[PDB]
Amino acid sequence: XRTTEFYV
Amino acid sequence: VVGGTEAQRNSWPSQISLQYRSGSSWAHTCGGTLIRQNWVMTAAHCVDRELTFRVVVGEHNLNQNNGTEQYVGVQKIVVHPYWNTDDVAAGYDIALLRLAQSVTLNSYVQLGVLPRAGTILANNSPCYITGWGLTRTNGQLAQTLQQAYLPTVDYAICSSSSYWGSTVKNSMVCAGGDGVRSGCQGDSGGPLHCLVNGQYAVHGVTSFVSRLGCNVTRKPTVFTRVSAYISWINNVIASN
Ligand SMILES: [Ca+2]
Repeated sequence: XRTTEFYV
Repeated sequence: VVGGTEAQRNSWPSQISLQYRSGSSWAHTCGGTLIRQNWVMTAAHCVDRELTFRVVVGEHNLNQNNGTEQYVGVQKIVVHPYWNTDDVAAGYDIALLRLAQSVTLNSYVQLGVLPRAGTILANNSPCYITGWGLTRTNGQLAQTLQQAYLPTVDYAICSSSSYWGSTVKNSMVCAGGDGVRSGCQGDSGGPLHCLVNGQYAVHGVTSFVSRLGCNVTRKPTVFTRVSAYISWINNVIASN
């Protein structure tokens, strides 16, 4: 996997 | 950051907040590291997008005026040419931002120091993550900059079956993993600061966590390994 942004 | 503590005003002066235009205002979306007066290093997934961005430097509290901020436009975005948004686990999660104007350096705003090309940390090396992201899984953003102690976990252990497996590559750093502290949403793009030969340098760009949650036992936070990209970084700065 889950990237740290919203929601990548 | 889960499990973190408030940072002092002046201890990580290369941290930036990357913000996007959002209705009538600006919202924090990612971190980054100031690496040149007019260059910012962040994650490629942070810029994956057709948003308008600004960068804020000298920032401590997102929602209150500090004495110290500078707000600057983004004039060019250079993603890694091999970045593939349908495959985060391939690597290449790194991007450079050219700023619209150069910032003024001071005790609140300083260049982050980069590692030498190729440098790999020992297991359990002393490192800190910083950022304004979520303070629990599914929670809310921190208003103040947080830090957490996240010691590294080497490639051999991280790519093991009980940890990340083949999801992680040699071009990434793992750190943390204790179930307690973590990067989390809103921290990606930001630095991992590691102590080497008495100085902190920026060894990681925060990229991904577990689909299960941020702080999950032995799924350390995963970072792009900056020292894999030093030629690329230098070549971009030199050509544009
Ligand atoms: Ca602000």
